[PDB]
Amino acid sequence: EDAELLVTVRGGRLRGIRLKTPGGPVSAFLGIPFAEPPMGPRRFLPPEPKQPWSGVVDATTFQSVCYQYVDTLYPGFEGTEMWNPNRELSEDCLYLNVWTPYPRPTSPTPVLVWIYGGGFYSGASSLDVYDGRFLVQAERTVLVSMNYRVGAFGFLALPGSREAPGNVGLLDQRLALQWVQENVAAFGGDPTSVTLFGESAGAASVGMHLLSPPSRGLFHRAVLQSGAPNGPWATVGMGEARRRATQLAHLVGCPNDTELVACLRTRPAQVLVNHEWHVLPQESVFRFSFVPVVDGDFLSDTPEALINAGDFHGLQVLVGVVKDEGSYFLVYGAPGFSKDNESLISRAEFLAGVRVGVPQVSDLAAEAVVLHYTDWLHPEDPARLREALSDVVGDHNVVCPVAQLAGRLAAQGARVYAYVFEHRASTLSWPLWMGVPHGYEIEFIFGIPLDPSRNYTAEEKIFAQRLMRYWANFARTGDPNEPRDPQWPPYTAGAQQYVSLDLRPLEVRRGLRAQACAFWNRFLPKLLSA
Amino acid sequence: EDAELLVTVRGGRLRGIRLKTPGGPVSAFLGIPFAEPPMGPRRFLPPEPKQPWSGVVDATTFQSVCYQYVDTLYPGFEGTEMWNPNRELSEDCLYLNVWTPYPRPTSPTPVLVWIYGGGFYSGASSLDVYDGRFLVQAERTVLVSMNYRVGAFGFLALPGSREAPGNVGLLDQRLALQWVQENVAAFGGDPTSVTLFGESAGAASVGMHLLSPPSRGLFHRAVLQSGAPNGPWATVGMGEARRRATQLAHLVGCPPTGGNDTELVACLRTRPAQVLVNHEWHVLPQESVFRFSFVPVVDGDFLSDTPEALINAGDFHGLQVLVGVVKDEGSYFLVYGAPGFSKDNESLISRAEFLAGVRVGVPQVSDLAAEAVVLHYTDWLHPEDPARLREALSDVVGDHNVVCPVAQLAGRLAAQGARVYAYVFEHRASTLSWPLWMGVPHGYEIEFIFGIPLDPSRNYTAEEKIFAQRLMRYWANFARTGDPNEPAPQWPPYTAGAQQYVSLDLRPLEVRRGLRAQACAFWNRFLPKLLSA
Ligand SMILES: *[C@@H]1O[C@H](CO[C@@H]2O[C@@H](C)[C@@H](O)[C@@H](O)[C@@H]2O)[C@@H](O[C@@H]2O[C@H](CO)[C@@H](O)[C@H](O)[C@H]2NC(C)=O)[C@H](O)[C@H]1NC(C)=O
Ligand SMILES: *[C@@H]1O[C@H](CO[C@@H]2O[C@@H](C)[C@@H](O)[C@@H](O)[C@@H]2O)[C@@H](O[C@@H]2O[C@H](CO)[C@@H](O)[C@H](O)[C@H]2NC(C)=O)[C@H](O)[C@H]1NC(C)=O
Ligand SMILES: NC(=O)c1cc[n+](COC[n+]2ccccc2/C=N/O)cc1
Ligand SMILES: NC(=O)c1cc[n+](COC[n+]2ccccc2/C=N/O)cc1
Ligand SMILES: *[C@@H]1O[C@H](CO)[C@@H](O)[C@H](O)[C@H]1NC(C)=O
Repeated sequence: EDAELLVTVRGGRLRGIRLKTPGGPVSAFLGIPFAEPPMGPRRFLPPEPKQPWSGVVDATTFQSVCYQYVDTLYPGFEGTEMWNPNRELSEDCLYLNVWTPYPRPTSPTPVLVWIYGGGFYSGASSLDVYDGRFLVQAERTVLVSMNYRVGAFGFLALPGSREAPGNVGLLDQRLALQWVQENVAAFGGDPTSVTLFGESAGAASVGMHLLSPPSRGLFHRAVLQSGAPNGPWATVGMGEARRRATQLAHLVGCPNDTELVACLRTRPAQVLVNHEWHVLPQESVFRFSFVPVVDGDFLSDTPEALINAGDFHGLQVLVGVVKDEGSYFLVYGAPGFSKDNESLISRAEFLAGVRVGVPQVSDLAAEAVVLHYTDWLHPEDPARLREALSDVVGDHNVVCPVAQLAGRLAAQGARVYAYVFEHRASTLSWPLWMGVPHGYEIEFIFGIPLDPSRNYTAEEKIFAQRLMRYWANFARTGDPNEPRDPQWPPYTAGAQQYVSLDLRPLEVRRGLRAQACAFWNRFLPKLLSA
Repeated sequence: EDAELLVTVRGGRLRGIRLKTPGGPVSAFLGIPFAEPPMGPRRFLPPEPKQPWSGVVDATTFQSVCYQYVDTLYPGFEGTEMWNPNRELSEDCLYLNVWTPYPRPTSPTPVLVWIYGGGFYSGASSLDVYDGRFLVQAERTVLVSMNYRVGAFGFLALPGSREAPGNVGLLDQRLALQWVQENVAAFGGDPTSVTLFGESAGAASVGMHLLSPPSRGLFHRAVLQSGAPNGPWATVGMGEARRRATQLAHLVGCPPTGGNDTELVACLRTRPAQVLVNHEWHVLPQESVFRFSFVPVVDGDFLSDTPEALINAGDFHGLQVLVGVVKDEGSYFLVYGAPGFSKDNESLISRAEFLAGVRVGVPQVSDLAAEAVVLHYTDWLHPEDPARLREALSDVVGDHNVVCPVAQLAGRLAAQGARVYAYVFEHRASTLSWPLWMGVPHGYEIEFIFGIPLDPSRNYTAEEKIFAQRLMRYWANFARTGDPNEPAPQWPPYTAGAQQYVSLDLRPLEVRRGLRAQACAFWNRFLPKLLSA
């Protein structure tokens, strides 16, 4: 019997499992209950701490995936299936995972806590691409990841009501962070060195924990990959949250908030999922029905206002983007786009694309977008149009919100490091024109190329190892840099320096699309106001 | 008496003078009356045709400059003085000039007619830089230029009134064009081949003759240099014209505001010209560079709609047009009020001074619109670099007032029938007295067009004499054929799509694309949607 796989946490005893890597074994504890199952009368409610159990919880395999839409755009395509549930769906899904060196550390080891993305409507901690074994073995941290409720189960809100208060998916994450504070030491982890990292809606979630005081005591550093709490998709106002909740009820045959939530609670989970997308105000890409709501509780103001007001002295943050943030999203409803052709679009398609990738803004606003992003010497060239619509979607949704966050944090006391991830994986199954798409730096950060059963090059493995070193350096010290040999300088509102991450050594550059982001961050708000 | 210097025109007999040029003799008839002096009761009225006369009028020197403000910014400085009146000021100023080859052409010769600029508040056909003797000698065209009233005398308008209808300085120009039709043949010119060219407000004036049906019949081709009738400074609406006219009258004691129009104008007419001039700049809405008190008014008469609308709505088949700009249209205007600018230093302005300049150079737009200008013209990787800020403010002023209005005119005309040729003038004259940072400023292509470097009293290089002869050749080629190309690299037409134009400098023609295309999309496409909403 292996005593390295036996662990007692406050609620009871756990039996973990030993995992293999090309670098030696790792201890893993998968499927640890951290909340009471949020089912029946507990749907839409805040998570309750998991009650103590007797006997041994079997933590040798991943647990169920929180109920969510399953992507059917390209059935069986690698590039989409890698994000789909790889366990059975269930509302009984609040479990977290711990990987730790083997044998377990006997001195406090810094903790990395992963929060998955998926637009707040999808995702799981069990995806192959989130496999913690390579990071833990290589950089000897403790790694934790949790499932949190998504879609209406996590974010349906009738503001004011006790029955559906909103943001419970965010509370799921906070409970898991509390859990870590109370129990990570039993695994060799150091609760005083906890670094949050997340991608897309996971990065948005990380920033929201930054801006919400009751979370802020639960971690010490923060990594934001390709997402930001101020992104225009990441939050919704109270009024609009009430309208969307109300339309879901009508769509599934339900009628006073108490009566409304009660009837919603009688419906099978799959029925809510089936209808969730039909509550969005217009046709779009990059917009999601149930998201964090600004209501004074979890978020006392908008993430924007909160970022501007904050004193961020003492904070170290790592943030960045992939080279082509917008391309992936275009195949989900921009006229003329497909992964299976060159997507060489017409000016009229571009024009229609813009109202899809920049939803719910005025005509005048859309015109301003077309002005900035048209090359008026080549207004109708298909290739340039495809690239320009990709820039529109990427800039609006990811790059410029991340740029705004980095500038305001650095200017208000934080130490910020910025990257652009520019390496196209040799194994990438999306077409060439998509470039380096959204989400394809994750497999490198988690060191998936080290898996021999996969087909990365020798150079991609050396690359993964570099990235894993930067990230773990940052978690340990607040500074990704390796000792002087080329150095990764802090990002500042003035010099705006960041580094390129690819097979070549670090290259220092200026401006996260500064010209484009002045448009979105400086001009466009003035316009919508006045 | 010498036969070549005697001509009979419909009004009576004229006597002229023989001019010496480097390349040989020219006949000039300077200071020909074409209107009754718009004096006393005739102030603010349309010009009356000059009554016939007996005996011989001596047309042997330039007549007086129309009453106008005289620039005092840099007194004695060449760069400003070259534009100031070089004859006495008078309201008696409605004379024109004809230069012709010596001896007088045997067969009908193409006519170039010149319309000076000066913001509609200044200018004169007698300026040295408009000396027609070199063009006529080199290219054997007939050259005509006229004086027309400026400032309040030309453009004060109380719309609807009989006593001050407005646009009379444009009517002065039309009368001169009518004069050319009826008389140019007596000088050996061809009234069926008449090409208007003007610079700045003269180019705006040329464009307005295009868009006013009674003018349009008096010429066949058009050349617009650094100016366009759709420029934001070039016209005013009826209500604002009246407001300005009314404020002017008030500021000089008329009446002892508004009231009967006839009484107000009669009181205006009793004021000395110099008094009107002294007060004319106090009627502008805000302080600005590039805005002028009395300019053409859109009132349904001379102009039946705004120049924009008329341009958009027009059929221009059978028309050839040559248009262009200088390399640095805006720089000249900045030393007249933009904070931090002077000809006598580097004008390395601050960010605060740049922002403040955007309001002066783009006057009377909302804060939202100003914000949008700052967005487009700031380099956000270098938001505070003084040199860059200087250059950008020059671009702002240049693009808004000259380049994008011309670009818009060029594109619509191409699209709607006309053959268009476009240039950018890029040579900085060896004699230029303005500082190096101003580059190639507004108006400094003119002296090459008129072949002034051939003047032996001036100290131009030999290459500049060659270059000036090239330019003269293009303009006259265009006037003869509607095509500036030698009937050497070719000058292609301008089109809304390929947007091709040539650079004019000491090097041979180079073909390039887009007249500040990115910048002008902002001014010509987006910004007007902002003003609606
Ligand atoms: C590139 O593909 C898009 C997407 O169309 C889909 O994928 C193709 C590979 C093919 O299998 C189509 O049948 C699919 O519908 C094309 O845009 C579509 O054009 C068809 C024309 O009948 C239209 O009915 C669809 O609505 C369009 N889809 C979208 C999303 O706009 C596009 O035409 C292709 N480019 C080409 C052919 O040059
Ligand atoms: C560059 O010059 C401007 C213009 O000022 C005049 O021209 C100078 C060459 C010199 O002769 C000055 O003495 C003149 O007054 C300067 O802007 C002026 O600055 C003064 C204060 O020092 C102020 O009172 C004026 O209003 C300013 N005028 C404008 C149009 O802004 C400018 O500061 C000079 N830049 C330098 C010297 O670096
Ligand atoms: N009917 C539904 O519940 C539903 C839910 C989610 N989506 C989103 O699927 C597309 N998508 C899938 C993966 C990543 C991004 C995107 C882009 N969305 O805009 C569609 C329908
Ligand atoms: N009548 C007036 O008071 C007056 C004052 C100022 N201005 C314009 O100021 C000079 N200026 C300003 C901008 C460009 C050129 C010039 C040169 N003028 O001759 C005109 C009239
Ligand atoms: C203005 O005064 C004149 C002069 O007596 C007179 O005809 C009338 O009162 C007014 N004229 C017009 C046209 O209104």
